[PDB]
Amino acid sequence: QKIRIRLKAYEHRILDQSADKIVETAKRTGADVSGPIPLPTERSLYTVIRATHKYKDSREQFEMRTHKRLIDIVNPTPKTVDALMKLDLPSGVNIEIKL
Amino acid sequence: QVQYSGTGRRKNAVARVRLVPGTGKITVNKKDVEEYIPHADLREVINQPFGVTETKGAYDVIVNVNGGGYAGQSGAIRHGIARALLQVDPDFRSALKRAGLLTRDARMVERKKPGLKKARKASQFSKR
Amino acid sequence: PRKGPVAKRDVLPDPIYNSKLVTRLINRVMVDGKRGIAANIIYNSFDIIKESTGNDPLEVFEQAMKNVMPVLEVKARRVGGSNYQVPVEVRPERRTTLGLRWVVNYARLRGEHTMEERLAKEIMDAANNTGASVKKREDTHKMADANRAFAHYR
Amino acid sequence: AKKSMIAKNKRPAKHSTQAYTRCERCGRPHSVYRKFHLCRICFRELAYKGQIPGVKKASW
Amino acid sequence: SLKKGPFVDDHLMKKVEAQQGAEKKKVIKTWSRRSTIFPSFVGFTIAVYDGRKHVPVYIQEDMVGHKLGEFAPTRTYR
Amino acid sequence: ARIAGVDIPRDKRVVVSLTYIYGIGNTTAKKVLANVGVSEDVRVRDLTNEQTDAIRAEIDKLKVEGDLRREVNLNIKRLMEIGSYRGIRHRRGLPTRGQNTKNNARTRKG
RNA sequence: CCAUCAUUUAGUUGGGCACUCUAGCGAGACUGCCGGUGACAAACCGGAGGAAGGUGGGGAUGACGUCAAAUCAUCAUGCCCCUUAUGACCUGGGCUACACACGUGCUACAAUGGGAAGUACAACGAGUCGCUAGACCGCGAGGUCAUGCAAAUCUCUUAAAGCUUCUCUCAGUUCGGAUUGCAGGCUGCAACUCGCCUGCAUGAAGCCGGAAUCGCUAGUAAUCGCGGAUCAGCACGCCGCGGUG
Ligand SMILES: [Zn+2]
Repeated sequence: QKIRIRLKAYEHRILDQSADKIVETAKRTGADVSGPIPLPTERSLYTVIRATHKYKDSREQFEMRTHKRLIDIVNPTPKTVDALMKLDLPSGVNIEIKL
Repeated sequence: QVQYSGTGRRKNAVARVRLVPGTGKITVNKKDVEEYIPHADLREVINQPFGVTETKGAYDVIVNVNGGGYAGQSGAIRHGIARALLQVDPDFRSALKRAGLLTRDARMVERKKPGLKKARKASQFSKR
Repeated sequence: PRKGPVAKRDVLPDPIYNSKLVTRLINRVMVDGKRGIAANIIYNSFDIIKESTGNDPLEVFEQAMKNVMPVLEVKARRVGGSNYQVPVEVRPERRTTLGLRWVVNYARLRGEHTMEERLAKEIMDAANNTGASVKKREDTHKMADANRAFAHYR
Repeated sequence: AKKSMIAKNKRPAKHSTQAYTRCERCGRPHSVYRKFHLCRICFRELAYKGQIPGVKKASW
Repeated sequence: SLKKGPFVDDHLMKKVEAQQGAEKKKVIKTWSRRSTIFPSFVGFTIAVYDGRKHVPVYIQEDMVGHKLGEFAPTRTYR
Repeated sequence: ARIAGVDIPRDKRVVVSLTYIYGIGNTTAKKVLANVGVSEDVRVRDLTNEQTDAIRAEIDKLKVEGDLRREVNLNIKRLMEIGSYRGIRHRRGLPTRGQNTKNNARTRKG
């Protein structure tokens, strides 16, 4: 509703931590923030041969999960915009605010 | 009205079943169970809980099913119908319990391993 | 195996006739896991049995089974470098196993234009002490009760 | 010859269908992943040491 | 299947246009085995490099849609 | 005699018996029988002398005869007498399309 | 997502988070109770309850050592060798050659089948100069105008075996689809040597395979399709997924 967040990360611990940060500092100055809704956690898969020259019949498999989290804000106020676009922690987590 | 709801799972398929007093009939996904699963006789697998306990009518059955194949999502329907019958009267948890009809079948598709043709079939060998 | 004997693989009695024997017969006709085709075949065959000079498909089927199953089978063994064969008894499950196996194998080799025209005809010929299945049983009984010679002290 | 060929790989190609990928640490031309720009067995080497962010060993 | 106009090379077509006037020379020596035989190549004698040498091929009329490489093989069996 | 060239078989439907003339496959028989209006009806050739002449006059507009074998023959003949790489292979019993001859000539060379 | 309500082509729009689902945090399985065997011991056999019972099912995890096993061509590196050439740049040709022998696969030898019409049911994954909705043109592979989407929102994607009708009749055949002729499409500066696909025509061997030999103990074997890494294009190979069983 005319303001909403999106957060991607590789660790759900950091993800939930920052989601609680934003939810708390949002409902401190406003009201009615839709919960941190979870999204379905994309996954990839990489198979590789673990030997430099021969032996195709023995491999090692890797992956990279990407956790997702959604937060929608209802009825912002000329102070929520301020108190939201300023908090920034932590480092390796993607934030994308679309109106 | 009064109604009874249960949830049934089998082999990548999940069903949502509703028991309602009536005259004995079942419709699934807005079609008739004679047409939705018209295979041969899987219906006689579905109507087994009514056959063993709460013998045998009369409830119209309304189900919402999605996932798996035609033979998985009928064992799932059976699972759900049994759970719903259990909900009606708890005294049924013995006759049903004796004849299976209450457990989830945890027989899923085994995963493929590398270096093998399938989950367990290996390549052809030659001693020389 | 090596550890010791194993279980018996419980079967699920088919709902039409409520008979575990029809279940195993469906399982033996089936090839490649296409089970609905095998079921249609068995049911058309029983319809053909009852419609034409029949009483009930279970009755004539049981009698055909009784006339085909063996009661004395031999086993070719090795001792120390010379091999022979000796008769032995036959436990019950192996009996019905062999019966079903022979009936299906020798109906599959008939030479008509439908598996039903073969199966119904063959188990009718069997319930009247005829057909290569009964002759296979009698070959077995004749091999036994003769090769008891080098079996009398085995 | 593997020092002139890395040089020849980085100059602009003479035709559209003449460019090809190589590894960036080494110059291996076979089996390179084009999300990382790493070959078959530098991936397995930098996955250990936890340098590539994301990637880890999979089991299920 | 170049239904968007068949394919010659500029050097080859330049040379053939240049000789189009009078009676022709056997010295049209090009590598160019990808070019097709346009209906103006008739009567000349093209030299087609086969990876080792320059084989001459005389262009009759029945050869009018094929390529210049179809008349100079490369393998040398028996 | 029978309805084209020689000897369209008996006892079969026309949509299949018409296949037996060199140059008539399966869709061509359909199109020929449809430009007239003849069906199969049922598993026999019990036509009329108007149906035979009907399905006879239209085959004349195609190349279904020993007029086709001539075309194919003289095509391979033109091939092998210019250069020609395809014809050179036609003259050795070897695959003429690029086939990596390790087994793929048992058809082409027996 | 749609159970209690109105509404339309419809979960769509008003409404709701009940159910399914998604994903964080917890519970639950321990021979833990009950009977017998056994040196009363460890352990084994049977029962109750429960979704699950005896390491519930599967993965990752590979000791001291053996074969001077494999790799100076992923990368490094001691010693030796070349240096107006064993270094370097370009076009065209092999790497795809064919009297044959060996290994690993795919398609079949048909009626538990081939052909025509109708009706159904999944899961894992991929996408910005990419995935293409829809409408039209072409018998077809495809083409044109155009639309949504950086994605639980749009697309790839109506899965194939299956089921129901109508045929065909035991034949080298309405089985099989090798090989060859002609005409096209797509990517690419360019498909002769040497690509994939389409249509019409042709229609080979093959009627279940000796000695010998291989895989597999349950959602497994057998059978059926779908996705993506690599990649303009190019898969019967490889890695995964689910259906019938
Ligand atoms: Zn590398």
